[PDB]
Amino acid sequence: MIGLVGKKVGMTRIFTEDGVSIPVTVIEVEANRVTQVKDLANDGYRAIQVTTGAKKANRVTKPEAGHFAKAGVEAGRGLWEFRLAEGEEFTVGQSISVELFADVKKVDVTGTSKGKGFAGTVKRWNFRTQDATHGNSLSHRVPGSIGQNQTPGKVFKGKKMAGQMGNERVTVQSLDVVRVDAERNLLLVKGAVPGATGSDLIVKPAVKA
Amino acid sequence: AVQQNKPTRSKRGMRRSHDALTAVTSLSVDKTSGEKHLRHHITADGYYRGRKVIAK
Amino acid sequence: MRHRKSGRQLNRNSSHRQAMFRNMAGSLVRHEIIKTTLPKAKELRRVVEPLITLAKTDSVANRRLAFARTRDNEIVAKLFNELGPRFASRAGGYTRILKCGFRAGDNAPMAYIELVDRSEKAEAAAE
Amino acid sequence: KVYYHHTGHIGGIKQATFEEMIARRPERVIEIAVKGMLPKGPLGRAMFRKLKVYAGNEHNHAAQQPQVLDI
Amino acid sequence: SNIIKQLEQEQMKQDVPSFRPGDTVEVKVWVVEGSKKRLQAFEGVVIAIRNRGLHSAFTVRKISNGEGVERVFQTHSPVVDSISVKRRGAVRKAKLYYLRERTGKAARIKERLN
Amino acid sequence: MIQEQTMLNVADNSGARRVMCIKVLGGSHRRYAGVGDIIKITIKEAIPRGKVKKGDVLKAVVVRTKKGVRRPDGSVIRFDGNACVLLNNNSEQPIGTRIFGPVTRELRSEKFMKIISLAPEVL
RNA sequence: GAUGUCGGCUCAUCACAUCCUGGGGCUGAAGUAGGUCCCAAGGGUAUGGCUGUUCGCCAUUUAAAGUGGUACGCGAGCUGGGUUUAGAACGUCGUGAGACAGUUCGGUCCCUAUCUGCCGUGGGCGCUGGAGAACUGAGGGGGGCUGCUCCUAGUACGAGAGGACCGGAGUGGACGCAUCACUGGUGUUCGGGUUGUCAUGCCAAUGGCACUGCCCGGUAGCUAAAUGCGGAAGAGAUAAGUGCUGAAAGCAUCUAAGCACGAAACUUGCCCCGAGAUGAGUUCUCCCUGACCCUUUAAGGGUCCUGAAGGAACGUUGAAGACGACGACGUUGAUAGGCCGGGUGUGUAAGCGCAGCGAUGCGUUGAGCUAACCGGUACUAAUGAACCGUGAGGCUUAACCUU
RNA sequence: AAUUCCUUGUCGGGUAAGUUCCGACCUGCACGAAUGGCGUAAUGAUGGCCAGGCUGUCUCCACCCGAGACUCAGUGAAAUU
RNA sequence: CACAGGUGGUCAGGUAGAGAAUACCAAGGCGCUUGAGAGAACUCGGGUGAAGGAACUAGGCAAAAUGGUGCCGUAACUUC
RNA sequence: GUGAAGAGGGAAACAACCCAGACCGCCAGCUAAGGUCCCAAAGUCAUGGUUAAGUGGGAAACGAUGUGGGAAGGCCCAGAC
RNA sequence: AGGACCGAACCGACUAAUGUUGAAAAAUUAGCGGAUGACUUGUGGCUGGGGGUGAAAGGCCAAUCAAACCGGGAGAUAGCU
RNA sequence: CCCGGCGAGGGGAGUGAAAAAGAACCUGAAACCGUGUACGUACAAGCAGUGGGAGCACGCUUAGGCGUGUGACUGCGUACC
Repeated sequence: MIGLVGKKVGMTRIFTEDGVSIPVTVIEVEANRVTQVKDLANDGYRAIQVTTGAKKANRVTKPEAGHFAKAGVEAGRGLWEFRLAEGEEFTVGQSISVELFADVKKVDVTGTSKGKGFAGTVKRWNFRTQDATHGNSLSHRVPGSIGQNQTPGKVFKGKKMAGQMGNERVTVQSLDVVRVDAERNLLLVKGAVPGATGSDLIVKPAVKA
Repeated sequence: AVQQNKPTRSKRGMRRSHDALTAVTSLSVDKTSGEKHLRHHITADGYYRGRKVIAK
Repeated sequence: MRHRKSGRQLNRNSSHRQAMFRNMAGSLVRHEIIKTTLPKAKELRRVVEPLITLAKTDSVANRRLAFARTRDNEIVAKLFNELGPRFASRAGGYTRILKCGFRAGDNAPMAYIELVDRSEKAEAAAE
Repeated sequence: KVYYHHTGHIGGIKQATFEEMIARRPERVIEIAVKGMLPKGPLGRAMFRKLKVYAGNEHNHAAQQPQVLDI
Repeated sequence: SNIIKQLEQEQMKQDVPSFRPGDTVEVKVWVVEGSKKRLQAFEGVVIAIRNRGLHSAFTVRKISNGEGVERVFQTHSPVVDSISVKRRGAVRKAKLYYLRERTGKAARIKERLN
Repeated sequence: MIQEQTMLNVADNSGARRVMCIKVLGGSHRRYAGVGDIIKITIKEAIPRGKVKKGDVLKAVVVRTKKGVRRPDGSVIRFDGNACVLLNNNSEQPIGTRIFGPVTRELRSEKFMKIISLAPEVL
């Protein structure tokens, strides 16, 4: 059940014994570091907090430094937590890795961040250029009529025109594990791992499919 | 679009409320000169952490 | 778009970019001290230093290369002669930028560039 | 009266159901019985903000021990 | 990113060059097409410099006839069976276009020219 | 192939010159297919030495594209021009028993066991 | 004193009397199939051509090619094609001026958004001493579609041919999200080649400029044409409907009391935004324990002493993005630039050997040059501080504290 | 057919296929001999159709550079009311 | 208006190039002033484009679609 | 009649309806049309009949053993329906 | 040689992209056509509003033309707003 | 006499009856743009008004909701021609 925070690190086209070779994305999932671990009075639900990230920890807010001090030491400004129905671990670090991802042969790679900024590039808010009749001019890509009238529903909810990509955390839901690899902790996931290259992510397991 | 009446002077005051440009605080001294500067930045005509700056 | 890349591109097409760096590196080689915008001051570090590096030891092909990057008789004479053997005892940082303040002609962020063994100044002032 | 709202759809319109309200804490049935009994906009809101209800028969938000009342 | 750019050096095998493309060589490959496996071979000259980005591949130009047939074989996979080295030559540039419209009585190159 | 109103080269023993895409297959709401697709052709030209005549409509599959087909190593073998071997529009497999010019890798699977088995080409 | 049109493009949106899968009655329904047929807003609901075109005519995709509304949707969107648009003039008619929704030739369409909405985004304030950290779900949407064949199953039935679903499975097609290794694209911060003229005194050699002069390759990035891939087992409340037990009506009976089963929708399970949720929030971790004068005093004003934890400007700057915010982080420093080791690109750097009676090429040199990338290096530049934040922080019931 | 109430006429042909084009035909608008007719080389920035070269006009758009947008600084309108 | 608009006479230097196209250039003019930075949608110019090659559209949609000079080689029709 | 040419009460409101006719003042009473669980001023009124449908508080054709009362009547504890 | 052609300077503006509260009351970039001819065109001169002038569109008369302007009649008149 | 750049513009000092007469100078609205005080704006909204008003400065309010100026909040309520 437990969500393991990875790092986007590597991309490889690996061969398979058939006449096709496969592009794959390579995720280092090592040092998932507990410092809290919640229980079922602590916000009322039992869950496990793990930390994977990059911080010097010399010039660090004292309320944060003591959070790490009384239990497992960690780096990383942000920390992530996950509900479960399994046995909970000791709060001074557990560092559990890629091995979790062989007891299921699918993962949900969930992300942290999103890495494109706007995605007006026919990705998240899409377009078709005006197909040219009679000598079209000025507008080709600004939406023609976003509303309707005051009886269909003026301008309806759930429409974008311009803005931001969001920088939230995005699923592709239930994507395959290609391999798990001990002795250097490599996860082969087949693709669509979110964010720009070198960005952080979350990778939890598949509960749906 | 055009409008439908003349707007208010309370509006004019509202639209410029969240625009006006910021500043550092407190009249600075420096470790190496009696010169004031913009803080955490090079003294424009004197010493701040050795050397002088600026020309023309 | 700018992702997983570091460096600055100004508001010029490439033929002008070549001309402006050949103007400014000649101005550095004549005046020994410059002031310019913070984006230029970076591109001024990245233009001059790979030329200093080439220029530590005496090499006729690397002189041809420096004249390929910036066309000037002043610059290829200063490097490998005065500034080359000067910057020979280093492994980088052959110059330093000091963050001088805001422009005085109109308005843009400026940084001063000043060779790593130098600490001279001059001015234009009438007060 | 199944309290339809605009919230973005296709083919139809998406709605809250009466049925949702019971499954997500017992309050909401009781809550849109006293809401709808108060006036206009602003006064009906100044009145409204004085009600609390929660999960009911189990809720901690009662620790005060107020004046007891049967109606 | 702490394992990429290292990973370009790792895939890289001892055949990958730093040369003027246009050695003849012979590419031995499988016929995996369908549900069966034999061999087949390919000869010509390789006109492009391999190992761009992470993985090497051979872009052979055949040059026996006037037709722009470029063929791409992945160097790092087992579908490519064996790799033999033959006669020397040079093209410099990754393109050889004047032979894709007429070429013949031609097959081999054995010096890098003068 | 990637579009229609698209002439491409014969590579069959049923027409001549060029032959004409009436539509691409393998998906709707799109007037463009990917590489490795199934085309529907009308024969634009024909000659008597080839088995069929003009304006008859048949099925076809790709045998060359100068973009390449993803089938052979994981690195697309990009053969010169767009070119197509005609199929039967119900009974399947090639109706033409030859190819003009060299052999291809596009004729070495299950659907092509009548054209490689011959001695005058792809042998 | 303007509710203003056809046609094409774009961009939508809602009503379900649903194009379709899905649960189900009937049939003059054996079964398959269809007719008959109800629930259903959940979701996919095709396109190119000619023509200014509705409607037409034609080829076609996909398992598939639905109905209705919207100032006959949308010129404070687009073109300005269409009617003699305004113009001949053909065809037509009248004595003519002038006309014609038959016609052919090209042919002037405005608004930078006040309030309002829609989506993205910051400032300031309540969060109850302050600070930082995780965080619950009051609330609300998204996946949601649909063929194929293996099994299910050649079986009930029918004369015989024949003969289906749910459930497991992979896979096509639609729909949508992310991605840059693969395959292409580009890469005005990287290499080489090349016409031409001008130039480095001149030559061997080499270079500014001509759209980045032109052309091909290109790190890292981004990207679709390429890539990876969801679309879910289960549960409850149910519709239409099979009913059981049972009253109106001595009983029967979907009915009134009463209960098993009964669909993608609905409540969910799966996913995502969320304490301004004033119902003002929990829980984890840090810090502050000095004093008098005065007035209204769950309070504030003045002053000495004195304010921590933290914050912000500032600063280099990003793999974060309209700006911001958010983020690494200021010598406790690998941020960016250089620079070293490496990577990956290009195609062997001037001189020399050798070919070429020359441009130039090839061996000396797998060279040289090189950008954003990976790790090292403090080489360089990010002042020592100040300032905002204070000395343990409301009444009252209930619980505990000598209470 | 610049000419046809009906009609996107009927049939053949090119063809993604092509109301238009090209050919034949008359079920012939109100065609029809200076409102001129028939045929014709050259010519027109003149219309439609055709096959081939090429190309971002387009399938379907990606990315680079620059000027506005956006950022900082400056000057400084308007429809309207 | 320091208006991308309009406007008569005389003179005629160099290389490459079909020439007073056009790149550079002798004599000369002259920086046609928002700047400078970022690199959102998007708007406009400019670059560049896989595979197809108008498939866009009533309509090829300016150059990037054609180009120059030398040489070989040449059709129905025609008032030649 | 009312608006036009008149305030107020009631109606989710209005030009026009119903009560009604604005002298002006009154923390006065009463009654109208309209109302009386909260919104919202007054009855969850005392007593009885009936609907299971938010009908009430949205309309006709139209039908039936959907349910009750009433007088006359057939059947009707001898057995109904 | 040529009221042949391709084409600058010199003159024009068929198309296409843009401009469309512009750079500019049609101009730009680029395709395009006249340029030895019914061409391009300077100076001086001349016709004045239903009047000129027009290889004719019912075009052109001071970046305006299917009807230029002012001083008087003049407080024109309007089964009218 | 002060600030500034050779400047612009103003003050202080002194003139005068007056500069709240400082050179556009008479006294001086209203449009016009900004300061200063009092009280107000973060469960908060609409012809911005009327009715009711905590609260704050000043009036012993004769404290019994008042005068004066404002005002959390809210019942009620559609501009003028």
